[PDB]
Amino acid sequence: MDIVLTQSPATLSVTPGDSVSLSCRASQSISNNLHWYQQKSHESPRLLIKYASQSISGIPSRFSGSGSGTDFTLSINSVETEDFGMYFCQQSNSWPYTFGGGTKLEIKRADAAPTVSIFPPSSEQLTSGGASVVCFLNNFYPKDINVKWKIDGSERQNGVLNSWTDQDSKDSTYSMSSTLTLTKDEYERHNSYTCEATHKTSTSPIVKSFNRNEC
Amino acid sequence: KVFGRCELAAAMKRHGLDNYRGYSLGNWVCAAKFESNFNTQATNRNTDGSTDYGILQINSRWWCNDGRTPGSRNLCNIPCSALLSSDITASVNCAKKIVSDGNGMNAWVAWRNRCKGTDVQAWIRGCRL
Amino acid sequence: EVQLQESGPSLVKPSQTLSLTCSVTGDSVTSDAWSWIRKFPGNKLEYMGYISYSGSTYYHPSLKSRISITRDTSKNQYYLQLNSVTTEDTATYYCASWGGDVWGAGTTVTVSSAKTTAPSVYPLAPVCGDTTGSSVTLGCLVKGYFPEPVTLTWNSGSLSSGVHTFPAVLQSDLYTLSSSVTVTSSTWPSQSITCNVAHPASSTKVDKKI
Repeated sequence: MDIVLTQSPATLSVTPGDSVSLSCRASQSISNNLHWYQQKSHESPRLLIKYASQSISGIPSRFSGSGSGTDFTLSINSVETEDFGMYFCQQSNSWPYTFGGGTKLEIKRADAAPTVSIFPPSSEQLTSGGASVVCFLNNFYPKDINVKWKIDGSERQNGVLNSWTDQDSKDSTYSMSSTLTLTKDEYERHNSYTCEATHKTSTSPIVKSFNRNEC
Repeated sequence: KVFGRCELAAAMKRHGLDNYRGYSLGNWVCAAKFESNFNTQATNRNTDGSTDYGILQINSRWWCNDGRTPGSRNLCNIPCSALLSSDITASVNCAKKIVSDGNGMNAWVAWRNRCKGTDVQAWIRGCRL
Repeated sequence: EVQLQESGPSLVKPSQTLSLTCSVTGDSVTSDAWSWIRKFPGNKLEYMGYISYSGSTYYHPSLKSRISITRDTSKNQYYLQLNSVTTEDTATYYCASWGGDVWGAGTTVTVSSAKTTAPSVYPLAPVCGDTTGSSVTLGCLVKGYFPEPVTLTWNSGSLSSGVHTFPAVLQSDLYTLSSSVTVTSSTWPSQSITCNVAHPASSTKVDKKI
């Protein structure tokens, strides 16, 4: 079939100054026809290494590649502050050209517990017949976090939409907002609404909740 | 430099030409042989002001720039001199770009005439690569 | 010196045709082979196909049927045509040289049958205006607008610290975005805090005091 490129790890968190090695494996041998691209947020992809290990005039020397056949590696000798973002490999050995799923280079920093806030539906939205319950989980680290909604003690999954910010440029933390949307009728049929956050900064989840019966 | 047949095939393999876009290694060994006898410094002028350079006799009117060829397109974005190196890196890269066109290796007339449709695997047959 | 730039309808309806243009400047379009590459929502890249320096073409098999790539030697531009689109063709499209040494800034093409729709702006405030810690966070939910984008500010810009405005998500064919702002408890409700939302496509701007 088409050649599949598998990149690992999915994400990598390092401190500027450290060195890293990114992996890309092809489902079939492609000799040296593997290329490495970098793509920073809000920017188009940039070619860093061509044909597995050839350097591109104009690309910083800290970037180098190795391997052949089905195993390739992109190395960054002392990652620099401007090196964070996505890294993709791509093969040109057989048509169609295909890309790996990419590896994300993120900045390492001290763990931080999220600041959780929950909000009930506004009076205006309820008047229009809708009911969104919003929960903000701000400035946490690392990025992995689980958010579970519960209505009257029952986990709720339908109606939930989440949005995640990119690693914060100000302090390298992450933030996300989880919104549970119901109709006004559904909302008024229940009492306790809970936003529960499970993060590495604590064994016990952070719980933010409110009841309709009061307030 | 003048490559040995097997020496060149090993190099061409290292440079990823074997099975590149459906062309076994033999095809490239055979083409080099008939185009330049494995000579990286080979050149040949043509009626127009163009010249064929390197182990694969790549034309200077469409593929490389020698700063003195009328109607140069420099499709390979490379100085023709890079195609005369003992290091075949550049000649291979450009060959890959040429063969990536619709008509593939049919770009090398010498390939069609003496390699196309033959048991090209014979050219790497015997090599310990 | 060679530079690329994509342009074309940012909005295509299901079953219709997606058309994009790539203008080549600094050099001739006949001076290289060129490609179209698209990026789907989860960092999924797809090499759609390329057109050679000769005009011949190579199309990704998954698309071979809906795709067409052409060039115009007089205007030094090449094009992408993609028929019978569906919501799945929503992505950021980029044009690049075959060599991958030059790339356009890329342009987003969204496939949807939604009609322009002003958003509903909802205030996010704690249950029964209950302030707790030393600080308090308020919010603004911008719901059901189309197409993107909207511009959100707090107190007409005078409140810029402690703000988190999240990427919009598609909800029932329309977009929904939220924004949080955190201030000291001595700040709110003592001082008024207002959410300002502008949606150019619908000629709308609304202020919502929290």
